[PDB]
Amino acid sequence: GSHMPDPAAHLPFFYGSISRAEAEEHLKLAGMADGLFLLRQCLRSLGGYVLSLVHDVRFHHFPIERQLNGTYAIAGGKAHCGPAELCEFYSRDPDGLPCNLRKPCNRPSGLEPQPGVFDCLRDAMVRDYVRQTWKLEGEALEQAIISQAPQVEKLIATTAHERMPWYHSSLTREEAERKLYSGAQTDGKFLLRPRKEQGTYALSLIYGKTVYHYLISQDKAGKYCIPEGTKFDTLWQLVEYLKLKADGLIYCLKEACPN
Repeated sequence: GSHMPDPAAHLPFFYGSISRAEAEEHLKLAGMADGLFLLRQCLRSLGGYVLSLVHDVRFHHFPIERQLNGTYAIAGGKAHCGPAELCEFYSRDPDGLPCNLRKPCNRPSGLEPQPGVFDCLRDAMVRDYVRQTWKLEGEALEQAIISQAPQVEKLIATTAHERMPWYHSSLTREEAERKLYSGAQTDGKFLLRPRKEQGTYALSLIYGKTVYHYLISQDKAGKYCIPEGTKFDTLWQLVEYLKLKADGLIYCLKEACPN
């Protein structure tokens, strides 16, 4: 049962992983008066959101970044402990927005938030961790997922990568290649390693018995990413995501080449 529910589900005006378009429409079929607004999952930043509000009949979209310490914020805005709090705050204070929030655009009756890719990642990595940590399976597994998600999350989005099997504390491009070539040389075999530059690492995987290297950089915010641009709290999250989508890679990550 991949794909997990977002922490902002209970909110009536939360649409989940939709597009600006669908969101711009929902607001179009809701009046279009100053203040109307809704909340959706951010299509780029895992754990992120986007505040879509209308003012002067014009549409406004403010991305909400999920900071490493768990708070949420519009770029240059104040931090909040959650999206509800963020919406409650702006409802009573524009603090820079075109106007305060007045009247939400509750998702039409019968409709509910839709699962983006990030929702698959969360279930997938929580699912993997448990099944691999306690060998749970079947219904037993499905429960520990709901019960451990909160912990697994705190764990997977926090654990030092120095402890992950696929992380090799010290290896040069050449050192790396030799290790990947010396094995089952199967598509997807991969490992991670540090780069000279500060906050830069290198993903090295094999495909077609040939080795490829990808640069992973850490931005001011403290999140990692490869050229394609999807950003993450941790390498673990990033690795587990690259196992789902080749986002720029020649091939998706599969088996880890042992520490």
